[PDB]
Amino acid sequence: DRVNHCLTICENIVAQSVRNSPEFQKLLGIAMELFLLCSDDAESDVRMVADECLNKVIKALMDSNLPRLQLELYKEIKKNGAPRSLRAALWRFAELAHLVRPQKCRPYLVNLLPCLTRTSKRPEESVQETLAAAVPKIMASFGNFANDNEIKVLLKAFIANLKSSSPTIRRTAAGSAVSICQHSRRTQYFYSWLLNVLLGLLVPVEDEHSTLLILGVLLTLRYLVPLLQVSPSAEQLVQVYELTLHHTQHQDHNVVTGALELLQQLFRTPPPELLQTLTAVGGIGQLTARIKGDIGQSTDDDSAPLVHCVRLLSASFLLTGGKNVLVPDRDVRVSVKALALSCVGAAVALHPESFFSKLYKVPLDTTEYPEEQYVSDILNYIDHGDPQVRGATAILCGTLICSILSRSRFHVGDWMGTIRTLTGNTFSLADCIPLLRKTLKDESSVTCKLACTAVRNCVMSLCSSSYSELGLQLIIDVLTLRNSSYWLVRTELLETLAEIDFRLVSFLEAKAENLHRGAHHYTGLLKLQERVLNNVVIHLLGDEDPRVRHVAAASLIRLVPKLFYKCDQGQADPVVAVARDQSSVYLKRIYRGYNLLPSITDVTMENNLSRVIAAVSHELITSTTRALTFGCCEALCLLSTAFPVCIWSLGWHCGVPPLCTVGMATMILTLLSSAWFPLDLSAHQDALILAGNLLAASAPKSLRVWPALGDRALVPMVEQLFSHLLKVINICAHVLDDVAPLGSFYHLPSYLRLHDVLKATHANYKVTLDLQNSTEKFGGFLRSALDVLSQILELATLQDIGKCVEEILGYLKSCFSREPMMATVCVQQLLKTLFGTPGLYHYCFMAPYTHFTQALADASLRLFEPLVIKALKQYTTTTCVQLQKQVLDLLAQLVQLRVNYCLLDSDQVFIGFVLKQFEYIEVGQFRESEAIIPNIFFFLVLLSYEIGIPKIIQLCDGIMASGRKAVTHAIPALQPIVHDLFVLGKELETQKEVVVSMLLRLIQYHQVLEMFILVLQQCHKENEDKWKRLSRQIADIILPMLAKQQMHIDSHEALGVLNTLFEILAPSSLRPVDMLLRSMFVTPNTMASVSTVQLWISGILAILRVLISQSTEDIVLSRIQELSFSPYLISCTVINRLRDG
Amino acid sequence: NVAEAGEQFGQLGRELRAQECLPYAAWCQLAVARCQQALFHGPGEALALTEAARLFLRQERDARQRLVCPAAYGEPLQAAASALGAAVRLHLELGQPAAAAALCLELAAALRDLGQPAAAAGHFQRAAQLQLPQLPLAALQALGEAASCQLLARDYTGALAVFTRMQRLAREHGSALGAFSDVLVRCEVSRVLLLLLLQPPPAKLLPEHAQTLEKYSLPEELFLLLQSLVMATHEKDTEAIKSLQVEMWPLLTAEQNHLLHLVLQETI
Amino acid sequence: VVVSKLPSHLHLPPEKEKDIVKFVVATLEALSWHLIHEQIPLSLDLQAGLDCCCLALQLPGLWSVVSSTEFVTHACSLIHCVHFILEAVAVQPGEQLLSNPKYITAACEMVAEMVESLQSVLALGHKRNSGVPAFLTPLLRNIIISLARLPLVNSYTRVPPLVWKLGWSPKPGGDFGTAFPEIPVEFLQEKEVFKEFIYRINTLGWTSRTQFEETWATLLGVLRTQINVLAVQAITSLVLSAMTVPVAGNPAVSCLEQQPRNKPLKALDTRFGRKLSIIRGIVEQEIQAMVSKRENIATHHLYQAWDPVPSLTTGALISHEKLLLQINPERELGSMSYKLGQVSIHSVWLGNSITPGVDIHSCSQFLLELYSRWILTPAILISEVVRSLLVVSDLFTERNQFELMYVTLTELRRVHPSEDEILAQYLVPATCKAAAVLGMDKAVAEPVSRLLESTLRSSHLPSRVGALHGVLYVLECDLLDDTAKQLIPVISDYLLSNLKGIAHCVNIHSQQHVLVMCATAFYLIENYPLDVGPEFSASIIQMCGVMLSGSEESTPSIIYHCALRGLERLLLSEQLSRLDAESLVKLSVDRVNVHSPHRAMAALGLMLTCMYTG
Repeated sequence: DRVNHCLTICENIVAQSVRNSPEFQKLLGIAMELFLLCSDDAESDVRMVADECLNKVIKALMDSNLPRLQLELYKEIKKNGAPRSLRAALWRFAELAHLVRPQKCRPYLVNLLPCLTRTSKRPEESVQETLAAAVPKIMASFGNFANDNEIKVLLKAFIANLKSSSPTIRRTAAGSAVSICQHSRRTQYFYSWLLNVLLGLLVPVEDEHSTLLILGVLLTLRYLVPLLQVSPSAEQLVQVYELTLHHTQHQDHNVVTGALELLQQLFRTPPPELLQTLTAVGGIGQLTARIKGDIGQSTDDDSAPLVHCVRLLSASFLLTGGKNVLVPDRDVRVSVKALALSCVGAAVALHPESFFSKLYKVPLDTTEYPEEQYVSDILNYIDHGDPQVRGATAILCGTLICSILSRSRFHVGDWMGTIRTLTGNTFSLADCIPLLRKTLKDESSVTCKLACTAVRNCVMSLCSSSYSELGLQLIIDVLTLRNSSYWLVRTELLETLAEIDFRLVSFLEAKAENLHRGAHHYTGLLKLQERVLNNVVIHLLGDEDPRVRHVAAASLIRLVPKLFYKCDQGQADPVVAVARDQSSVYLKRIYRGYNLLPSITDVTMENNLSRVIAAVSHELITSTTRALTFGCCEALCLLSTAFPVCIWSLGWHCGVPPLCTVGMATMILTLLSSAWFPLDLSAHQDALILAGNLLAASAPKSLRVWPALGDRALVPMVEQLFSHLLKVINICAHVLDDVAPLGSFYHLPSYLRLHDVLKATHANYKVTLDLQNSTEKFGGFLRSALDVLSQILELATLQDIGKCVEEILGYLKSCFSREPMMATVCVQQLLKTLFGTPGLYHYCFMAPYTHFTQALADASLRLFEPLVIKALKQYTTTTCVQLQKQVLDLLAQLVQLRVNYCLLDSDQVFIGFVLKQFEYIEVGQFRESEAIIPNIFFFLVLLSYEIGIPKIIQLCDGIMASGRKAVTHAIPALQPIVHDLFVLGKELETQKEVVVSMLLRLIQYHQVLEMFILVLQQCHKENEDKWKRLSRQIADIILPMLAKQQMHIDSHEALGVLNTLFEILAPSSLRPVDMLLRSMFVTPNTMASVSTVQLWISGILAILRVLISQSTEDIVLSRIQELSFSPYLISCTVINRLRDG
Repeated sequence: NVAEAGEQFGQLGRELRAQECLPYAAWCQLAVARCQQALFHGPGEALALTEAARLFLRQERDARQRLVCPAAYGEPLQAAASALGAAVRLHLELGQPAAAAALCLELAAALRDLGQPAAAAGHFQRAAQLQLPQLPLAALQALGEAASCQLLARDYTGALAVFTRMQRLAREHGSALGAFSDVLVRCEVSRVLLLLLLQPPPAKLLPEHAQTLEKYSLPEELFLLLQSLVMATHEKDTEAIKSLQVEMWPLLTAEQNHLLHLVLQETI
Repeated sequence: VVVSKLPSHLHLPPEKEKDIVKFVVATLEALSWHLIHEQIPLSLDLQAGLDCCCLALQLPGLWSVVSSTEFVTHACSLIHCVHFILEAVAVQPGEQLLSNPKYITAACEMVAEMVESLQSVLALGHKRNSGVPAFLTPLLRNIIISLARLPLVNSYTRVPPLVWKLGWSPKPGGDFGTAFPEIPVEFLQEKEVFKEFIYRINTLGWTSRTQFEETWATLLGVLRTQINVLAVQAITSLVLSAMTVPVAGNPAVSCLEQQPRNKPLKALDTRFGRKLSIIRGIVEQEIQAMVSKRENIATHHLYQAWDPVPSLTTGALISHEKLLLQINPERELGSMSYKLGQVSIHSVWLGNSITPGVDIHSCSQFLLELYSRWILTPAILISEVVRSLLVVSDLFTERNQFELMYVTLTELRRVHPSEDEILAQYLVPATCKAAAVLGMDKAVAEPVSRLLESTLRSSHLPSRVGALHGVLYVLECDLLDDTAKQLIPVISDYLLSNLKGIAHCVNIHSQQHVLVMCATAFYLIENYPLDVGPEFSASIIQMCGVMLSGSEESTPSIIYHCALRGLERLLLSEQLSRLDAESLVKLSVDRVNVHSPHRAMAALGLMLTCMYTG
């Protein structure tokens, strides 16, 4: 009776549809109270029905009355009563924390933090579990409004729990402390503060420190390590290092695992200053000014600290210093051995010479021990019995070979000669390569996965080295393993092949002679690109796990550009192919579906893409099985999204409109029309994306019923898809309106099963609660359907939609509240239509040199208003960002068309909310102010042609003069200001000079240089005197900026816009070469740092190209001769004292 | 009335699949398809017919692939042939050719998989006739597998006809563009070997064969070795071919090596 | 090859046999050594060595030589060289084929892996096959089958490797290292290990008769319903494994023997017809070198194409040139397999005198007793046991067996419902064949006629195929009653209505329905001319005109050779008149000029035989 009571009360809430009413608010509040009261009984079924009706009323009431719900939730969170009810209300408030407006954020924070400390003090276990789940989402939603002392007292409250005996409360305090300081206000200052506190807890280690607290502080440090990337200094990190090097030899079975976990995750993703002090020769000396022998601590000279680290770790845990013997499992645990091997593996990966060091610095006790051993029996642990040790040594030998072949520049013989002269170990890399081969054929799955990760770390460093033969042997020994009894082994095999460029593999095949035999004297070719592409990846699309099919599609996308099919009309040999690959790196508004550009296009990418689509489509057509059709539709949707069919149109062509191409639309348009394919959505939405792309890619050839299409043989296809799409959307309408059943699916007996599946998945969505989800079937399906309808509707016309606009708008009147991001874009695109709208001398020298010389030769020279009002209210109530951007683009396109502004016929509260957003942008409160602000400014400047432009300039100056980094906020704010003021009387001139002075303030950034290109291109057309004066001003501003290295031209696109500026600059401005040589012959303050050298040389290149192009030779020789430019400017001694200094 | 009977027969078919007998489960799938033909459905009757055909070809695979038995004589081959004929006829009444072509491709693969190549080549050429306007890459792949069938059943002049039809189609749709280059490479090697195998008179010699034998009287080593092989065969020089095959073995696939061995036999 | 059909002065001498098998060892060692230390030998040298080894293991005397204990090293050398050659064609580097000394234990596993390869790699038309160069698949298939019946490995390879997965390992010894005892039956109550065992006894055949009684007793020890139906299929295969004619049980040198239902011809064997037989023998020898399917033939030599029909106690083998038109027209030329019409009731009426190396009599009697106890049970086992008795009923040498067969099948028709088309198609040829061995009396002929008249109106197509085979079996030899022949010409209306409808496009409808349909049609034209009107003969000559005048992908080559062999069978008999012959002459002179070679060849043989009747 109580279960039926809570259920019929939930029904009485959800059946209201009478919102924004005070008695409705009171019954809603008391209903929320009794709902959380239904979840307090000590029984399973009543708690479950309470949980589901509470999640139902939360998610169904999330649209209209949001903050009353969270107000009641906070009012029950403040009670601190039963553990179950507090757990439930707290995790639901954490999941609803990111739906608040930023206006009411600070009262919720100042009301929430004492109860946060109260639940932090709670000793219930699952309360600590939901606390660890709840804190990071809250402080991601609420962090950037808190002052420093509030975060400090929060951190002190969480640090006060680090002495407990339970591991759950320790993990909660650790993860919550790191999660608060990650988001807080100034993350570097809080990192330095927390390192200070957590090392103040471990002031000198020659004391008792309550070893549970040691495990807790090491877990905090393990969480704190990946985030370090006033600043935290290097002495703090070397104190962390000496801490975790002391705490490896403590007598406990848990503190050694915590210490090795910290050390391993420190060596994996290291902080860079600690990295430079660790790889240094003397190292820690410059920072201060089972063991039976002298290892030598990490403060002596002439030996890197990683050498002592590897020596101490290996001599302490996994080796006996008398004989090449395994240490038993009796004294040391085996997960200790696995963690120690991963630690020493990453320590080899940073500095490989440590693996060749003698483990004992002094020869130890020659009477009892005849020989000494090095750290070379570390690779004797493949023969260890336990799995996850042999794979640890597999990963060790893999990263060892990769760190040798990338530490030294592939000069293996000289490097091994230096080491063999220094240290006495006889060791080559073909003594662990057969061991890494032997591990790949082992029985258990975990050692196979670890050996496959070893090949992933190892193989493309191997095959481009002098040991490429063993690299081919490793590729084949991996290739035999596509059919083991695990999904992780399969996805790891298939992720090793997506990091092999087969141009180098084909070169090594053609160069090899007797490796085509291999074992057992085979005869014939060894077609690795065919035995990999056609046999492993397209075949492993036919697995049953969607994990393996999805990662197979990802590996196809990565394997397209590196295939090298034989005898293309571009790259012919393999050596021309690899030379092309390395030369192109080192040496040099319609929807998303279409384009109208001529689009000059690569050739071998067209051949590889046509080959791969021929193979995938051949497997899609003749698929005898079931899962292969989903696995190929995923891969074809992904090959259309990565490689566009409007850009790579000659790749997808299969002669259907032969002579911009349709491609394989017909097979897909059959595949949707069946009755077994739309039963699952996880490939049905992908097939809708592919059908939309393959019908949209034939636009600009075809266009010049559906009279704009122009090609009659294409007409019904679109019709079918278009009709099918409307049917699908009608189904989704009848999901969100609980109504049992042109676009109509009443008589069609296949769509009723679809409606059943959608209703079941929507019930599974309404029962559980998880908001920020990417893999959402029904929402993702509505997104893909509306996306493809938007893409198709650009080909429509008023004769095509003029009898069907009202039912599409009626369908969009319902499905708005589910996913309004890609739902309003359908309204935008529908409103668009309703108003009319090769021989290695060519590749390595000659073609780039003629590009360069041609560059220098050129360088010498009316029903929409309910949905509209609903969208405006949805924008004023939301916090999701892409929704805001899309509503602003809808308003931009609506104001571009000459409509009256009767949408705010009474008030202007919309622009008041816009300026209130400007305020929280300017102080820095807003979480995702980046991708919303240029659309706000574009909307404002589009409004201004009837609010005056100086208000926009004042808001821009308020953003600029007091705010955060300009490359996200300030520059894209100024961009539509510039683009819609220069390109499109005296007051305009004053705004022009104010805007260009604001541009002059920000010259250090290169998008500002793109803006300045637009400036000079517009003013050179108008008047040449103002052009010349402005070029003189920008030249004598910009040249001492280049001289003192204060320009950020580190990017190549930055240097490109700098060179196009010096092309577009007036020649009369650079006509005296005194400033062009005073800013040329400069020396930086310190060229020890890399980016200083890069900015210096990029400035020198940027002026040297002008010295080559714009002026001649005798002029700059006379200009040097009149000045005193000494040739000893950068002597070898000068660079020596600069790299020292 | 009839939907509950269709769901009952489907449940019976799933139960018999779990029991794994499979003539009777496909017979209940024919009952499903007939009950859905009693109403006006379209594709679901085709789905029931195709699943019955999948079960029949699975049972004959279990009776000749997994069990190469001397007593089996192909009863569910005939049953799957009748059911899939009804399925492709329902598709042709509906108007969707690509699905029916996929069904005939499945028939052709299951028929080639038993050691009976002639009807496999016939149904492959039917499935490639059913894909001529729509998907010419599918037509070329069906014709290539048809050529391998007719080369298995030793209708060499049929393989010559289907190879010159493949080169005609890929030239007409190939500007080569992509995989059409792979088609041209395989067809140009096998049409040369299939012209040296059966040496035609100049009366029946189509002008396309005159073009290829004018070109001969694609990778470089293969073009050079095959051009030398045309010269060594029109010379009729034995030791030339005996040393040419040992160099030409890895550059060709299996069936092209079968054609080249047939060339070497019919000059010796 | 040639030693199979020569007189006794030209057979090989017995003293040289050791040297010949040593030469086979030597040429396979030369192939292996040249694969090791150079490039490939050639296609000619490899095909020569493999052909010599296959034919050396095909002969009885040489196989008895290689099965001795003095040459065990030579047999291991053959296994190692053949597995090395097969792994040096289809096994790419870093892959496998599928996913007491030491060399004997290597060789037994070698042969077992090769037999599972024969399941997987070396079958024609397969996907996995596509690396082997397709002129080696019958050769390597026959050499693995003929190698796996060596007494070294036969005790090993009949054990499926699922037993070697489980814990079964006795101690073998038979003067060989591998002389394993027989597999215990408690494992065989699993499904997949019994599937591998029936596969081994299928593709391996048998040996000296003790192995036959061993597998017979264990297969009866098998006798959940999946196990029963698999045991029924295995027992059909095991009883049919003694029907293979020349060496009696080896799948290498043999196939299912067949008896002709067509009579020996009258227009031949005169002073004029012998030259015509010579000319047709040459033209059909070249046709069988072109069109035919090499199931008997394991090499590339074109001069060998034989037929398994014995003399008629079974006598010698008939040479192929003596049987110019004896082969039944239902058979695709050269394919040697079960096709429902292997035995003719002529043969069992005159082989065993009844007119209205293993004892298979006791095996058949036990099968009848077990099946009659199983009939009087789920439907799957019932349908498959009716198929079982339909298959195995060719072995029966007593009329009482067919009498109990007929009464059990009529009772099974009485007790089973009529909504079972699968049991109907397995039932109708068995019932008409049981009627065919006995005399065609009134209470015999009336229910089978009502049965065929009902089952021709079905919706299931192999029910129609079995109906036409029942039509064929009732029209063979029994002098049909004057009331019994009155229910014939409804089948003539069936022949007209289903040859006029598939006149134009033939490949789309079916492949064997139309084939056996016109086969029984030609038998009806031949053996009962006066029963049906001659307008049926004129209409079927015009319908076969629409048959042969079609395009190449309209009427396939098997239908072409079937219809042409049937029309030539009609011409060799003197039953037809002259105007039908003249229409066939104008048909043939129209159809010689088609550009396909073997169609032109057989039409040229037709135009040969047109000008030899007059």
